[PDB]
Amino acid sequence: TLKNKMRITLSLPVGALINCCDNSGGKNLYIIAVQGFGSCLNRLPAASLGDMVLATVKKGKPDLRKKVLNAIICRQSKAWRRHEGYYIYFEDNAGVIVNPKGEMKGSAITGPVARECAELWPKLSSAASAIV
Amino acid sequence: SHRKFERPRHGSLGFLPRKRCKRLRGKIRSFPKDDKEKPPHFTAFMGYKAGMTHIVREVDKPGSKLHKKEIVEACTIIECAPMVVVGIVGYRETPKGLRILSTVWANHVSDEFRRRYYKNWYKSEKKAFTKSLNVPEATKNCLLKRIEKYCTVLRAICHTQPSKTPLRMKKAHIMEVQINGGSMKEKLEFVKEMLEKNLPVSTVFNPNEMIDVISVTKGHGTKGVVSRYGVKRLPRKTHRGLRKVACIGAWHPARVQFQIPRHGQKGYFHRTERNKKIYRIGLKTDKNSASTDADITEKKITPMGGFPHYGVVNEDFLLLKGCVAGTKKRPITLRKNIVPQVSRDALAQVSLKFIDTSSKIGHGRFQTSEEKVKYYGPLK
Amino acid sequence: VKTEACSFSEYRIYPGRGQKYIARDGKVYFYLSSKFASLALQKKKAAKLRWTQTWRRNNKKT
RNA sequence: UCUGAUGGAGGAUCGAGUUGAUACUGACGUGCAAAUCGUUCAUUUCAAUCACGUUUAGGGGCGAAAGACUAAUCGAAAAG
RNA sequence: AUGAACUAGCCCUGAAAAUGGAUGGCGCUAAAGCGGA
RNA sequence: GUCAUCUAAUUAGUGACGCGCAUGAAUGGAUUAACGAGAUUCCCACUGUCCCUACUUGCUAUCUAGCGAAACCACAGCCA
RNA sequence: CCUUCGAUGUCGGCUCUUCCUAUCAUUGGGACGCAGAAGUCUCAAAGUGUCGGAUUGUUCACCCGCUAAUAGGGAACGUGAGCUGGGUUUAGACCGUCGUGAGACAGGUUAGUUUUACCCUACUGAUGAAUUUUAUUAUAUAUAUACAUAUAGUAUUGUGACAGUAAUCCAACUUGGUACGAGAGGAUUAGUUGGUUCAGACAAUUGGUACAGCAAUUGGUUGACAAACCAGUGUUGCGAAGCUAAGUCUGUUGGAUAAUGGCUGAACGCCUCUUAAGCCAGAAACCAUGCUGAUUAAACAAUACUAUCU
RNA sequence: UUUGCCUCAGGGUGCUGUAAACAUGAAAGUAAACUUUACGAUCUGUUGAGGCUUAUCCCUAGUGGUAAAGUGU
Repeated sequence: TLKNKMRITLSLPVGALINCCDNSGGKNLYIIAVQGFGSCLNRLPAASLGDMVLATVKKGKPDLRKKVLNAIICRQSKAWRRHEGYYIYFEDNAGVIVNPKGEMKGSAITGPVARECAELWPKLSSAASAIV
Repeated sequence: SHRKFERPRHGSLGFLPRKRCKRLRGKIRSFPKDDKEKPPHFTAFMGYKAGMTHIVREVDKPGSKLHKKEIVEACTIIECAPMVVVGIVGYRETPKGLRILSTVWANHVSDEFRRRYYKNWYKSEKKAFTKSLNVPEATKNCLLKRIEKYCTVLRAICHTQPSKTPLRMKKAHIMEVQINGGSMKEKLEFVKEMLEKNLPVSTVFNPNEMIDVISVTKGHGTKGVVSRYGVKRLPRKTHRGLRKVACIGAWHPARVQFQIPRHGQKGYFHRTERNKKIYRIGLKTDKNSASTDADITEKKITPMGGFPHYGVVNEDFLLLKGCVAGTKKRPITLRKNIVPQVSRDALAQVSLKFIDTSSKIGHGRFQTSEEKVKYYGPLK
Repeated sequence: VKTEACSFSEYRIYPGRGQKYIARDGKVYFYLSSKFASLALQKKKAAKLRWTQTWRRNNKKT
């Protein structure tokens, strides 16, 4: 319960296909909207590490397919500056399917999860095997 | 008819016209309001943009995602050799603005100061300020007494000493720094007792203080509307090029408005940025100017290889948080804040943890040349 | 001051300089500069690069 | 019937050249040019391409047909 | 000198549009306005 | 048009339905492998199309020496 | 059918600016069938902002979604020597209906050349003289003078009339599970930490960029090595410096008010915010402050030195 | 515009990545003599070498130079 997320370099605009990195059943997420995005004329809504997005799955279980559902980014391939003075980037973009309230509908995260997302979403940190 | 989709205009109309500045020197438009209670004190200073580095500091912001963790922040170095006070100018208020009553000079002025009055000093007879300086002291005291009686704004003429900097320029930058403080009786004596001696930066400013910076931005010649105003590029299919504004006005009024972005000069603009925090006032004397209590190394602010395009900072300097307008060697005028600030950032006491002096040319891995030679060992 | 160690080379990384990189397994690597980052990403081994400290060690000329 | 070779058919295929001209609705559009330039594209054993010679002449010719072409002139050429 | 109801002069509400703006302009209130003489 | 499908969202596409303003049989009907610089929809790959632009190269532009036109022109050229 | 048929380029979109208010949100209020929350009606108010997409040439529309809100309009249905050319609206061709036919269709479909600025002005930037029938907020040892003062060059520091102007909104948490409420629910205001859009800069770091530079290598060529060269930048790695955003930094407070709520207080023995006189508090509005120009004032001041000069 | 400046050099700082040459040096193997000799992509040592580094990097009273003196008032 603290949303002072601190700015992270924006990646993953609308229309990005990312991995699901969870055991919910989906295999990829197709970002269609970013929560909290405002109004700039030609600006594509883009998402960062802790951002909650609206997405659909293109590969996965049929009950998950063909539906609009909330997701939370956990790994981003675009380098972002940690305030300790260095830059970090993963190998892939990945987010977990989540209830609009914020609780994950799966049970575990396959890969590492960024610490910025972890401290933003508590139960995600609990379900995360490795926090970087 | 109305626009299908509204969006805010491009650029600020408050910085118009985007023309070249008159002078290279930053000019204070207005000084902070006079406070009678405070003792007399100087209000502005001049330095030169040497370059920038980054520092590490421990944050003390409770309830923040950073707080106890250490943070890297960019900081600009402004070399500030002591200024020399050479004159007093008194102003009095009239319904037509401020009127100079008179200016009183010191008994001696530097050749560096006198150079500023010449376009060709080398061929000149250097006769400026030669016989107006031996005026009897009685007239001096008379002029000061009249200034005391009638004037209400006092400024001290003071000039820089470029000979103490790596600049090719030899003529001094001179400017008037307004004295804010007690009554004119105290202001006049405060300036008179300093009418010839050097003015160090530490007298004007204290560490951890917010200041304003006045300077001329980096010039870029004439630039297109896309770069100058940030208009959107036209689609690739556009016939006579895409780097332009499509419609530069409706049919009526049958003119082009002044609010329409057009090509023209970009950069070399006068700017006054507020709220730059002084992180450290490094002194010429000490050898640990760039050392912190968490580093205890013996090093000065100049990075190995020298400040790129500037040189070595062998004089007093101040480490300014953030960036400042202008190129290297650009004269930056530091001004005391117009109204004192009681914000948390203004009152914060920064604890510098590390100041980087690695080479700014290329990607330097060492802080000192001694460290470099120790690492590599003997060579050919 | 505390400096880290580059992963491609043995160079010391002072604060505010380098860049990190996390692989699939969560293993984290630190690189001093863009050259080292690029070479590591192309997956060139430092042992076969003549100027690297790893090469100096393997050829026993420290 | 099946297998491997041989053989070298086809208004067969790719593709330079040749013959054209799909797109950029690119350049140019007071052009190099009263139709060009660049890239791209179609075509190459045939209903193929080229040259010279020769026939058909104006309410006529000629037309794998677009009112096309018939000397920058065509829903009736040009000259008087 | 109290309470009412009408009446009609001036004034006010009703009275919102796009370039900046027009009793022609300035302006004018012991009119330089309105109705007279 | 209605129902399915495609999408997240489908005046699009496809599959169906048919009292079809005004379909229909050499005015040829229905279908078709192969072929197409033909029209259309979707998917993968791809990428500056785009988010959102930046840097850079040649030739111009530009200043100079030389050379040197044209279109347009009642008279001209600030606005409410 | 008033102007234009010796031609005003006729849809939409994109781009860009400005304006209106009949205000969608944001600011401050009044009313409620108003407990709180949410909402509805309404006032002052145009400072700030009003989005990403699927289908369609579309305007219109309708869905998906974000948002605080996704308000309505004008500017020759703003905007084609700004673009585009999907539609409409020449010539080719197809279908259906109509016609004996040539052909027609406010029916459908497909393909179909988008010309010129070097002129004036406007606007954006860039040089720049000249300015006496001109100017003056003083100048003179507690004291006169406009019946006066002021030559000119260079150069610096200034004054600042006037013109422009800039910041905006949101979330989470604390107040607080508090006020309120029977519970269900559940604030306002303040504070803290962040963020969106916008604006102005900047390159310590990260990334981008390469006809600085090193290295590798393909084809060819100089007898070989070496050194090279050609392949319109031969191709590759890395690539300082410089530019650059996707990176970094910064983005005030006063006066007077509008709506409204009030004070004293008659008119009208009472009452009344005044629909008399006289006062107060008061908004993202206004004017200042601050910022940008100031050959926008054909503006001016002080200072330094000087020109056979006075 | 003579404690300056330009120039080259030296040093610094970086960029690239270990130069040319030599080596009864190595090298998958090969052939040719009565154990050695020829060919050999490539590798190693001398060699974090060599090259480049302001043209808009930094330092140096280090080298050489710093020119005719025209126009207006």
